[PDB]
Amino acid sequence: MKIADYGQLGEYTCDAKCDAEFGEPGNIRHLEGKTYDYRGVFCFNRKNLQEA
Amino acid sequence: MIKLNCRPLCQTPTASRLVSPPCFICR
Amino acid sequence: MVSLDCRNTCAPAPASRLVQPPCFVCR
Amino acid sequence: MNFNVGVDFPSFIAWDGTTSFPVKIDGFNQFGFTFKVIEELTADVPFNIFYHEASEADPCVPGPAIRVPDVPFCDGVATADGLATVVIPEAVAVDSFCAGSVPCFNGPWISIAPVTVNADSAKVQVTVTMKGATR
Amino acid sequence: MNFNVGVDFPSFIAWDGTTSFPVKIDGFNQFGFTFKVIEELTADVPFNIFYHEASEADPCVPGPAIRVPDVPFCDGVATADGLATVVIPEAVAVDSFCAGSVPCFNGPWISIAPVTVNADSAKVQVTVTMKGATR
Amino acid sequence: FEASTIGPAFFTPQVLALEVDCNIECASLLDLYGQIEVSRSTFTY
Amino acid sequence: NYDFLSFMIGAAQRSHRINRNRALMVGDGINEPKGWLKEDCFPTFLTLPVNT
Repeated sequence: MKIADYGQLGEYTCDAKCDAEFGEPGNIRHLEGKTYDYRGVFCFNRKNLQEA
Repeated sequence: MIKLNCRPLCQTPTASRLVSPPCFICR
Repeated sequence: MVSLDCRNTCAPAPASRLVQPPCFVCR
Repeated sequence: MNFNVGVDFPSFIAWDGTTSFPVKIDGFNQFGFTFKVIEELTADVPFNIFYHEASEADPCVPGPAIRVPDVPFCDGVATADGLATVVIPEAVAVDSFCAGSVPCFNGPWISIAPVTVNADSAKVQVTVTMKGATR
Repeated sequence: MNFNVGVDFPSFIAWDGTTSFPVKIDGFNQFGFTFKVIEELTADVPFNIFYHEASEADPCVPGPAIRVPDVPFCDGVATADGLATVVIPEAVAVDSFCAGSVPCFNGPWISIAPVTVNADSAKVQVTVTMKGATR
Repeated sequence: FEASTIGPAFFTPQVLALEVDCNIECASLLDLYGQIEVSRSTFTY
Repeated sequence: NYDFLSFMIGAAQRSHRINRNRALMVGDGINEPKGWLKEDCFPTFLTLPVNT
């Protein structure tokens, strides 16, 4: 997950009043990835490989 | 040669009639 | 009422905004 | 590894820049639009969202267009006329796309068309995507 | 509930019926095609699948078209000349769609166009769907 | 935050156990015929 | 599948910290703590000019 943006919530308000006001929302998004492979081959001769 | 996968959007299988044996005509 | 979501761009910057550095301070 | 995503998330054209196409969403249980811009815009372009219903003459052909109603959320206020609309802003770059979807289903057919057909409308493309199927 | 799928699975137009549009697959990690008919065909219509490289004079513009090569599957055989191709059969009804994708990525841009521009090819619509992004 | 604004990736559906299946295997005549068993590739009568 | 309530709690706390930091430095005393740079009580020095 990637947090694209935080919102803006709340503000300094006078203590004499009893209500509060809405802010605005943020944005959170979704990401993915994949994997790659490395490949190869090699060969040998048994007699030379064993007698060396 | 990509092998496609196919299926229809509609759900109206054609209404097939049923035909019953005729009344007793004879030879 | 609908809220649209839009990406900044398909590429991070198709023409990268390479910018000159701040000019050097006076002697 | 690459997948056959079209099997699960099919895509259908909705507005090719000159014509609209009704899109049948009955078989699926979610959907959403996608807007793309092919040229620099000259002014804001608003869009209208409609929905159709099965015709009496044929139960597999859409009827006339009925304009989608609004649905206010828990925050914010209803639209001036209570009908859905979409506005593509002036700042959209040619190399970007937008996304948006309706909160409610309504009929089994949907459509989208610009308020006014002008040279600015021809610079936009709209497509619809589907979620998992039910049949 | 409606999920606004266009955020996660954007879809783009590829062959509206009279023109081909390059689609940038670089920013995403999977994709697939989707075919739909709008009027009855008269003969099988074949399609060619290309890929484009970055333009030399400008890195942000696609280059020339290059045909996609074929990769034989684990148990099958290659095509007549080793190039990927697609054919839409005659039996396809108007109320149906076809999906398929290539096994390998190659270049960053992709494209598709019919072999011929006769009246039959104008009756088909093609679009590309993308899977989760990576940026 | 609500659906129709956030993407589908944030919701994981329930996984049921039933597996629909509509195909059939027609009844066979095999048990009417005469039954023989041979342990070799050729037989005589 | 994500904890939106916790995300909003964190966002609100972050906004409170960011606003508090701006206050105590520039806020006025009517509804926010008065900041030192706005009060302007520290003795000040004034850089010398140059005849260019």
